[PDB]
Amino acid sequence: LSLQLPWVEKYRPQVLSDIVGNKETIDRLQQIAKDGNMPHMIISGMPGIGKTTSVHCLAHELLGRSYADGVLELNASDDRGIDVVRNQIKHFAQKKLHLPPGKHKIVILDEADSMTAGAQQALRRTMELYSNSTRFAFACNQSNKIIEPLQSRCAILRYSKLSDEDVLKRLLQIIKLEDVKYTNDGLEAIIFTAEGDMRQAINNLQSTVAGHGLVNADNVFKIVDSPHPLIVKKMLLASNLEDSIQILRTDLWKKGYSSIDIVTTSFRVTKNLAQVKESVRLEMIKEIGLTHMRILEGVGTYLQLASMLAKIHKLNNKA
Amino acid sequence: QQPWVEKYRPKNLDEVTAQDHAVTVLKKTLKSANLPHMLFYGPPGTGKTSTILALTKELYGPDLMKSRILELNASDERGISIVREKVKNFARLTVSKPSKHDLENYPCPPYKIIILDEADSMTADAQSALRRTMETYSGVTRFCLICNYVTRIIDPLASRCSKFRFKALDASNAIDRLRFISEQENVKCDDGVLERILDISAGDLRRGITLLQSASKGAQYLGDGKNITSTQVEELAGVVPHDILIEIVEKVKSGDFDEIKKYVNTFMKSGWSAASVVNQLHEYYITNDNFDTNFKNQISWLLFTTDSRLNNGTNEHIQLLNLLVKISQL
Amino acid sequence: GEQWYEKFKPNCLEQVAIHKRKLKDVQEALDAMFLPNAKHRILLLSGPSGCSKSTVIKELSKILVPKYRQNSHKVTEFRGDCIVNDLPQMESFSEFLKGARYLVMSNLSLILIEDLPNVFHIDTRRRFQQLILQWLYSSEPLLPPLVICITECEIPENDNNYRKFGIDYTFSAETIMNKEILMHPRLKRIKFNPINSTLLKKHLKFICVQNMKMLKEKNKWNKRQEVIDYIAQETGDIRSAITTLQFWATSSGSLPISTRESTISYFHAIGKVIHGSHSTNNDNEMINNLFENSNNLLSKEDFKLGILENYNTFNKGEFSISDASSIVDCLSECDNMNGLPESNEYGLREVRKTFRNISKQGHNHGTVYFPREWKVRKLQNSFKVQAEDWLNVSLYKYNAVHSFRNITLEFGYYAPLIRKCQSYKK
Amino acid sequence: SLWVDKYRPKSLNALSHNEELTNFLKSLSDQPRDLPHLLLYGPNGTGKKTRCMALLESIFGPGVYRLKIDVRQFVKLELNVVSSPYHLEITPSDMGNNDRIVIQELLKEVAQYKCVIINEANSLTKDAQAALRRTMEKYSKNIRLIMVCDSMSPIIAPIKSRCLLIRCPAPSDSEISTILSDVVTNERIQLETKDILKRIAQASNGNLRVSLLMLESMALNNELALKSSSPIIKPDWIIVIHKLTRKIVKERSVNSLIECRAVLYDLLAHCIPANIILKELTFSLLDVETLNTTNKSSIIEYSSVFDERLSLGNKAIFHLEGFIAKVMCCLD
Amino acid sequence: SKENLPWVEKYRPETLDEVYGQNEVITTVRKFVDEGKLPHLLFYGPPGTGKTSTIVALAREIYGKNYSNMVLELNASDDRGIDVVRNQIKDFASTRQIFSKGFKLIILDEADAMTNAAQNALRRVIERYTKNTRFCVLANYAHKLTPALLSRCTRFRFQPLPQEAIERRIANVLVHEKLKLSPNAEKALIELSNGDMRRVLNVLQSCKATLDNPDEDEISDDVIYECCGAPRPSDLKAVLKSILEDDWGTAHYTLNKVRSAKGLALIDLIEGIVKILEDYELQNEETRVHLLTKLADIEYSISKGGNDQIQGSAVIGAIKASFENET
Amino acid sequence: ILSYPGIVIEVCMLEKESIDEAAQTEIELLMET
DNA sequence: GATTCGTATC
DNA sequence: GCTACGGCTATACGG
DNA sequence: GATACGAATCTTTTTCCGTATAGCCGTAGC
Ligand SMILES: Nc1ncnc2c1ncn2[C@@H]1O[C@H](COP(=O)(O)OP(=O)(O)OP(O)(O)=S)[C@@H](O)[C@H]1O
Ligand SMILES: Nc1ncnc2c1ncn2[C@@H]1O[C@H](COP(=O)(O)OP(=O)(O)OP(O)(O)=S)[C@@H](O)[C@H]1O
Ligand SMILES: Nc1ncnc2c1ncn2[C@@H]1O[C@H](COP(=O)(O)OP(=O)(O)OP(O)(O)=S)[C@@H](O)[C@H]1O
Ligand SMILES: Nc1ncnc2c1ncn2[C@@H]1O[C@H](COP(=O)(O)OP(=O)(O)OP(O)(O)=S)[C@@H](O)[C@H]1O
Ligand SMILES: Nc1ncnc2c1ncn2[C@@H]1O[C@H](COP(=O)(O)OP(=O)(O)O)[C@@H](O)[C@H]1O
Ligand SMILES: [Mg+2]
Ligand SMILES: [Mg+2]
Ligand SMILES: [Mg+2]
Ligand SMILES: [Mg+2]
Repeated sequence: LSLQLPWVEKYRPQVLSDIVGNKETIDRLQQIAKDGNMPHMIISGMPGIGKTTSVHCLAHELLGRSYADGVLELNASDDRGIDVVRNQIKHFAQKKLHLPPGKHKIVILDEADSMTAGAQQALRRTMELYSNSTRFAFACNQSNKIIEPLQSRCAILRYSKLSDEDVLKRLLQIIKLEDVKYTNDGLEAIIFTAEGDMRQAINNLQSTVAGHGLVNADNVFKIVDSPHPLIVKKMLLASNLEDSIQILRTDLWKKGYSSIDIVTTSFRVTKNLAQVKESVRLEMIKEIGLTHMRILEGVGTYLQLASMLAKIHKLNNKA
Repeated sequence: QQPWVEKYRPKNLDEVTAQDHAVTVLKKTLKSANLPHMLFYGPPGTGKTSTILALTKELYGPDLMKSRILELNASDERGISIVREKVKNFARLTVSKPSKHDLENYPCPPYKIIILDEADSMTADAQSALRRTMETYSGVTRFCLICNYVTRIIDPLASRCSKFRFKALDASNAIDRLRFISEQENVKCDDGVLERILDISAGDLRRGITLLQSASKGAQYLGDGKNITSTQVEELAGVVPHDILIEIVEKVKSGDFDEIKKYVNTFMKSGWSAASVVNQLHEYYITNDNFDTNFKNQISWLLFTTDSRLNNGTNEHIQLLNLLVKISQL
Repeated sequence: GEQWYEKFKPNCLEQVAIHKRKLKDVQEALDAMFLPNAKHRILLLSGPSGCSKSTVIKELSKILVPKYRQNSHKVTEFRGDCIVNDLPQMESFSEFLKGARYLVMSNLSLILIEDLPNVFHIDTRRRFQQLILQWLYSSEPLLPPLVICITECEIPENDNNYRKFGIDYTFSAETIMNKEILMHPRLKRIKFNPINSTLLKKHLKFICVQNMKMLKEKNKWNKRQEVIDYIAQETGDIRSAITTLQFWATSSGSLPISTRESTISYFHAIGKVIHGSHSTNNDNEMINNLFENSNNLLSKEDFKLGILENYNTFNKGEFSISDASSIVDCLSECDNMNGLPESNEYGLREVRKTFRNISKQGHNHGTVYFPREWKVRKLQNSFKVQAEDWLNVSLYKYNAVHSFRNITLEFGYYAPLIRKCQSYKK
Repeated sequence: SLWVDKYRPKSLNALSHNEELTNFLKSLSDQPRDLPHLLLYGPNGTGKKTRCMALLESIFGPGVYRLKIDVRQFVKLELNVVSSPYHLEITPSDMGNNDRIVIQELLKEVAQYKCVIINEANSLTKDAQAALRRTMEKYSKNIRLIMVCDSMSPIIAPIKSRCLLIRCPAPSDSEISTILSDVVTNERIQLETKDILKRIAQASNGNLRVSLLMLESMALNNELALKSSSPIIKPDWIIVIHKLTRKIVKERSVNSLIECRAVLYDLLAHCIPANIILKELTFSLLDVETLNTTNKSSIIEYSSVFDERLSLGNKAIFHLEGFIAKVMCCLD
Repeated sequence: SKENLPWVEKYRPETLDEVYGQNEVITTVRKFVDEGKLPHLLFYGPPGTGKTSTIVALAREIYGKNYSNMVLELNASDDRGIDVVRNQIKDFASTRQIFSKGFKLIILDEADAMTNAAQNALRRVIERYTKNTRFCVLANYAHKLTPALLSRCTRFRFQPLPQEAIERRIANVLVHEKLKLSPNAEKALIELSNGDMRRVLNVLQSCKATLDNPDEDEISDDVIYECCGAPRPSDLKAVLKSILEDDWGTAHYTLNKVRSAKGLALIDLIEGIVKILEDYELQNEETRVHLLTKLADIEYSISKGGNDQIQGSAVIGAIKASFENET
Repeated sequence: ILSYPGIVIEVCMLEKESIDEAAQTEIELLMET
């Protein structure tokens, strides 16, 4: 008895105009739609920044009425092997579909980073023979997964993290189109917890409005939780050992985070850290590795994490 | 015939000694039918397999045992496929209908027991498939996981299964059982004997029974008819004699590297084990009141590190020489 | 109305973006392989992606095949997408090679194999290896020339359980062709290098001068030089460079210019870890980029062995012994972490930090080498065979068993000096 | 043919170098029925395998020293098997890591007081021992395993608990010299003095096998004769290790480290175990009189740390090179 | 036949009102289901927090009498590879409703132990069939999940059960079993469970078994400690005092007495000492580092086996050495 | 399905959700021929 | 990426 | 008697 | 004639057994 689409799906962009963030790339996509000479593209970026939606919108605005038989949206959910590339993709590309001037079929190979090597090798061959009628539109979170021979003939349009202003603009549009009572601090908290993920921000706003009504900082933070990569950074950069121990025991242990997650997030933060010496960074990485080994062997306990923090503080503050 | 360890294996739950808590829980749940999933753990040779076999034979009986009990151990394959197919299919199977004799002379609980002995050697990938398997098939099947290290058992499985710990069989726990075995086997021992046997076989009774059997066989072959002395079971086990230990200590006191190396070479020529000499050195150094607190702390840490290195499977000669040099330079 | 890598395609041999020496050696090899004598039967071209490894074969065949053909022009590229009805996919290449051998006189045509069959599958891979092996050892008096352009590329991370290795890491010729084919006297492996900046700039300028009206219309003809220089300096791929230039020219705005990122080679990565990168002076950024772009190369145990065998190249090996001790100690510590990514990060960060505090200007460096482990394992296998034979002959003569450890340590050495030294006397 | 095999004892009474151990073996053989699982631990060259053979002959009468060599196959792990009447040989050396499956199959085939001898049990991996800890306990009515190992340290606690610990001390100098005298009496070499036998014993470090082999080598070199100043024919790898020790204590540089690495690679190619290579390098370094006590203590500490690291590691070259670098830094 | 069940399986909540502790999650999902629309949920937290008893109760309350044909449950006990995800989940989430009852819930318990390829193939199934199918993800380890999968999944964190909820559940179990529990024994159960209902239920079942008369006898703290072989606070405090104050011989004697008279394991004593040492002054920062590092090393060594006497001596020496940085 | 009163085979099948709206429209258009 | 040799050209 | 079909089988692929 | 530039070189390589089924062969029957 629901019949109600999620806010993620409800206000999904259908035009290349309401897609917020990456102004230059969106303008380039608009120019492509205006002209029609779409080159092969490999969109890369973090999850939930409009990569798939941009491809679908440009396909809709290029094919237009011919969208029914002009686009072949393949995905990881569908079977993507050498056989499927050699038959279904080959027949779709080989199909002689009449199109408006300067229009080409768009094979939307979404989640192309999960495709098999042989499938990509067959994609090389099929793209070498069928690129005057079809233009593949890859969409992956990492361009390195697509083989370099494929990237040779495909233009690269890497997407960047959505800023706190474009996300705010789209969130305000959703609020106005939905008539939801908001608070400035609430929207700031939503943006903060989004971490540049527009879909996550939409989901958080929907959960907040559906569970608590008014969207303020208190109601947002009583359902959504502060990002743990930030508490991990706070505890790793703590000058005093007691402060880090408390930050761990109260915000990652009693909060309900596994030790292995705490170790992996610590390693990632140390990899992407700043204002720390290289020797200190490598010593912290070594300590995190020793702790990770201890966790994997089966000794996963708060004591091991406390020992890791003690070692890090010892190597930071010396003897 | 049979080894004394297998000859005196506890057949019923009333023969398992010093594991009072777990055995009394099993005996009380024998009357009822609410036995939960069990996670038996403890030191090696503490009576886990014997206890589970006794409970199995008491609950169902010899005829119903084959049809209502499945046993898997490290001797057989226990991978993810095995857990997914064999264990799941066995648990799904309806419990066999007991015969009239079985119902008359046995409790015949409506559940069945899957015994996964030596579960600490099972990979974490295969331990994740048991989680729901031991939960949805809970009213028709029971699970008994036996291991020596609980750390090798994943947290979900440890939470699902009841935590029964088997105590280490020291000289105040299995002494009654050892005396019973000696009396039944007609073994003559001096006063104080079987206590050194339990101490050397620390946290284990099978080693103690083996030592007792070997000492009895040696005494029988000698033909003197005299009682077994403590030094006999000490040498038979592999304990370094006290004179060799005190010579090692004296060489350590004289901090000459060459003399220590030569005497360590001679000791390794003698063929003794590094673990036994390290344990005896610990017993000598920690107990001796002449040493001060700082020296005792440092030597305790050094012995801990040496034992940790030895357990990894390293060369005994190098570790022993390094330990003795460290003790000398302390 | 089409991609600029087409249309503006090479029409003669001069337009081909290839170095003079590479062109001359390829032409010499082709001319030697078209003679009635068959000293070389196959030409194993190899190199990175888009390094003019395909556009030169057609141009050569334009002025070579017709000259030596009979009277009574192009290539015969193998199509890996043709699914024949009554033909298994493994048998597709078998039929291709068994029907391409009839092109000798009045039908001469070069056989080009660029799109290899699914060599990631073991069965068809070994079937292809056998098929090309039969080609080299064929008793056929006359066979047409054959070229296999194996485009080397770093195979990314995959969910395959084991499926051995080699082809799951790289798509090089050694991972497809076996050692027997590579060392065959009739195989000539002419490797290719990334296109130099000079030829890239020349061809980009040719493309720009062939279409300048839109360039000046979009106020880009005056900014053309910087774009060409950046494109030719960032990538060595001609097709990718042309695509990026087309994308920039057709665009109307301020979109930053981006191109495909090349994968760092094994020796290149070792040099970067040991010496550093001139582009980036930040060790953390360089290490993070190296791990993100190429993690399939830094995860193999060969790279740690590579560092162990090549860190003695800094200042020809005149660095302090303490630095070497620290490097080897940290390498052993990483080996003692059962391949965790943290160990892989630490074993390179420590080396780079150690080789940074001792970086001295005006110090010549030596050359590197692949780790000497394959030779050691082959020698160990030979010693295994020797010990097995000695223990076999030992048990057959007399009933005495000897452990392999003692054979390696005591028996192996004394066995000659005992048995053969008493053979002298007999 | 070989003198070690020529003068190998074939019975418990023929053994005349342990005495007390021989009496204990007689005590064990007095009641062959109740035979516990036996684990012999002692220095290499003691004669533990010969003692096992003699004990099996005592239990199973004559014909134990028979040699029924055959070839088996496991899944293609085609390990060779040395069969004998109530005696089977399993060597963990021929199957490293993958030993669990083959030992399981062999044990279950033998089960069908049959004795299976598994020498050098230290080479058994933690998985094969995990299978054996239950294989021995379960089928302890139709098979009795007897395992001989140099040191029972890498043996898991359950296996040592289920088995019986028997120590085999290395031969003493006087008795091994007596054995050498018996050898030279049976095959006359016309020794100038008996002191050369004592020096050979001192150069064997309690290894009777080494003493017999070097005695035969020296006799062959001196044309079936012996000399007071006859050279000691030590194994080649020991000489290489001594040369490496001299290089380490002489050239303290990075190029010298590369030369040491090349020497270590040659030693590894000679299929010499890495742990024993590290041990011999350490003990040869400690024998240098130039180095002081602090240097030797640092050497032994580094040796302990790096042998632990090698035990907990896959590639052996790293640990050996690290130990060499650490000792080289300590020297200067 | 429910009496012939373990207390961890016959006390499983059947309705959302019996899932204590996770009040915020229960209220939020109740608001979602009352307002019709239910977002794709993802339940995360420590084991035994009620991540399955909540989703099954929610499914029962949504699809009354239709929990069978509307809910598809897949766990780690069954294969969840590429083929399974691409066939079974797709067929279930691609078909129309049985009686137009709503959306088709898909419970994926223990989704952390899933291959990344399956986790990436599931994302498009989740997004392309969200109109008539809502996915629920149960996982104890968040690092095992693809970040995109986390992005397209509303995250609910099942924190460890608070003391009040466990006390209420213990009271319900006592009422249902006609049992008596001392308040000190209840607090010992709270500290032993450390946020886990199954541990409390198992310990209560073992205590009831351990009692000679499960009806007229009360479960005391001594029973709660004897049934699990856990160290009492008194012995832990005595061990800590002996190690911190008395000399090396008397401390070792006290440690041996404590670990022998009750059979207490050394790792349990180490954990107790660690807990008792957290709320300590320890002004010097080096004492904390020494304590944590040495105790972690000893715990790691114990996890691999060894000589218990040597490990206990190591514990004593480590604690003494760490507390020498105090003065 | 029907072939003692023979054998009766009673089967039931669910219908796919039919995501595409034009799919039904194009099927209807095709059925007009 | 570093070294050595090698043409080719302004 | 030959057919059209049920069962057998060699097998390219599967995971 | 000096110098930036570019090529060669610095490299090693291992498996699923089973199975639903398209074509073939024996055969129940009209
Ligand atoms: N720039 C944007 N403007 C408006 N909505 C956006 C934007 N980026 C993402 N969204 C929302 O995100 C949801 C789906 O975004 P997607 O494009 O599917 O995510 P994505 O960028 O493709 O990342 P992945 O790899 O597919 S998880 C929809 O609800 C969109 O409305
Ligand atoms: N509590 C006990 N009472 C009597 N005999 C015992 C007891 N515990 C162990 N034993 C003896 O130990 C032998 C069997 O012990 P097991 O239960 O097989 O060993 P364990 O407890 O499983 O430890 P393992 O084998 O390392 S898993 C028999 O000789 C028993 O008599
Ligand atoms: N001046 C040029 N030089 C080379 N290629 C050119 C040039 N102008 C256009 N091209 C095109 O760029 C492409 C380069 O082709 P090649 O590099 O020879 O093929 P390739 O090396 O096999 O690429 P891979 O390995 O399949 S990614 C072809 O499509 C050419 O038509
Ligand atoms: N809030 C609660 N109130 C009462 N009993 C609970 C509660 N949470 C869990 N339980 C009990 O604990 C048992 C196990 O909890 P489950 O929800 O089935 O598993 P889980 O909590 O999701 O932990 P994992 O991660 O699946 S091992 C249930 O069957 C209940 O008996
Ligand atoms: N009592 C003995 N008298 C003479 N030789 C002996 C005696 N014991 C052992 N040996 C010699 O030892 C050799 C075998 O040693 P081995 O069993 O390999 O030692 P280990 O078991 O330490 O490897 C035989 O060649 C034999 O000549
Ligand atoms: Mg998407
Ligand atoms: Mg057992
Ligand atoms: Mg090409
Ligand atoms: Mg659950």
